[PDB]
Amino acid sequence: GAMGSMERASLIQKAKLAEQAERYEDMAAFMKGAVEKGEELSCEERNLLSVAYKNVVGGQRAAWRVLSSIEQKSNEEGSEEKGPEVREYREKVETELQGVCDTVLGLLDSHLIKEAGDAESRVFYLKMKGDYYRYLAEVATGDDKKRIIDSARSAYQEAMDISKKEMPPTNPIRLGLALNFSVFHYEIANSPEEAISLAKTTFDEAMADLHTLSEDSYKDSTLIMQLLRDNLTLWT
Amino acid sequence: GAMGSMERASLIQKAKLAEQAERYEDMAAFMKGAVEKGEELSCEERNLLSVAYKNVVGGQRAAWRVLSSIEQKSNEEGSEEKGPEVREYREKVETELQGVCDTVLGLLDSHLIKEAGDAESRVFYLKMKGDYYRYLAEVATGDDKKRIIDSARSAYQEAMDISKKEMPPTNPIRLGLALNFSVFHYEIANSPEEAISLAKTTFDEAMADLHTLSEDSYKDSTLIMQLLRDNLTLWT
Amino acid sequence: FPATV
Amino acid sequence: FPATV
Ligand SMILES: CN(CCN(C)c1cccc2sc(C(=N)N)cc12)C(=O)C(C)(C)Oc1ccc(Cl)cc1
Ligand SMILES: CN(CCN(C)c1cccc2sc(C(=N)N)cc12)C(=O)C(C)(C)Oc1ccc(Cl)cc1
Repeated sequence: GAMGSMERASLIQKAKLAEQAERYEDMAAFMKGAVEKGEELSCEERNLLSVAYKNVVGGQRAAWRVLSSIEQKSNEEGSEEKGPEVREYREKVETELQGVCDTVLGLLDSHLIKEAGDAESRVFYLKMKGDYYRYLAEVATGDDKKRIIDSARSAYQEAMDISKKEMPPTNPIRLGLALNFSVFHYEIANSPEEAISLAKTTFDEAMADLHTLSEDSYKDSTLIMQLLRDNLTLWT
Repeated sequence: GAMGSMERASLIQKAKLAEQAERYEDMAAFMKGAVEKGEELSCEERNLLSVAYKNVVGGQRAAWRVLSSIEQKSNEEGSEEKGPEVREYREKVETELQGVCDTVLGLLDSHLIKEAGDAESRVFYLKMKGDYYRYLAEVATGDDKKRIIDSARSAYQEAMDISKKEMPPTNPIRLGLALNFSVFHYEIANSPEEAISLAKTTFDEAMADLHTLSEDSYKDSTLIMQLLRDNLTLWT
Repeated sequence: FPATV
Repeated sequence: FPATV
């Protein structure tokens, strides 16, 4: 624990500073240290954790896609052999990405999920588990690509089951979970019809519950509903 | 040398890939490895080196400014004491920035500058030396802030002296050097009149030489001339 | 790419 | 901030 000597509260404070400075690797390391203090995370702290690692892995995924595209081109017919360098460097980025994903999955398994009893925390963490297995799936090609995909699906499914039982259809965590599970179906599991069906049902059931919300909750819910609609427009 | 086992050509190739992937820390490390092979750098390779470290230190400077601003506010009258955290984290970023600057200055001193005989390489490296002492100056406050400033000035001055003797007034390295030395005068040395005079003379002498240039060189020179004009507009 | 949060 | 290259 490189952050083991820093107070939990100081780690959270510095995570917020790192965010303002757009230093997301630092933000992630501060939040990792905060999780490893062993106390449950508040709602704000959970979102600091997810924002930090989302930004880190998001940059890695963007770089991996650039490099994978170059690699695919250099492997086409008529291409000039430039040697092992493109593959080596894509592999380097891929390994770093897998390391970040394993770290996040490690925090969820030790011991954020098992200590999360409320729907709002348990669904949030299981959505994260699905998301980070999804990112591992995006780069997987070995004897365990199918097992990685099923690990993502399993986590997403447990989160959906809880969210449908315990949260209203407009809950932003429920909505965001369905958004991402829908993308999982479309992009990972090769189930575009399930992806479209999930996004549409999620949108329609949220629409019918908007009348119950305050202006501030309405804004939060309609924001994610628009992302569901955006994806449906991309897919139909 | 973490890159000591990689071929020079492979390091340059991976620097270019890292650039396409926007992985500038990797790009800098690859170029550091390439410099440490001990061979002089070509014009393209010099610009890979400078692009990489410019992007790295540029992000650090942006973060340091954010944090220094927060720190200044928390030190105002009526502010709530939040503890040592803001200062500690600004110090952390500052130390990392100083480390990058020292690394670049180290490469220039061992042994890029001493082996650079042509004006185009020698001026490029001395401009870099001025730039990275300037970045050290931006964060300096101790018994050596004045010595850091004079080290920047000395490097810039030697570069100007060579550039005026050996390059045309439209040479983009000469123009960029004058742009940055002008900013040094304005922002570091508290000499705004010298900064404005240098930018104006540089612009006017370049204007009068444009007639000698091809369309492609004209584009390169007028691009930097516009930055000189932009700064003059900011400053008058 | 499609939107995720 | 002013422009540098
Ligand atoms: C507006 N909003 C709420 C989330 N945000 C902004 C925070 C809520 C509570 C505390 C913090 S601390 C913090 C910070 N960046 N320092 C951010 C937040 C969203 O993003 C939408 C509406 C898209 O809802 C979802 C749904 C699921 C998921 Cl997984 C992510 C977003
Ligand atoms: C257009 N231009 C030329 C520089 N550039 C683009 C390269 C020239 C030669 C080789 C390479 S390899 C490479 C790469 N990113 N992979 C970039 C280049 C400039 O930036 C202007 C016009 C602003 O001139 C200056 C002047 C001084 C300084 Cl210090 C920096 C820029």
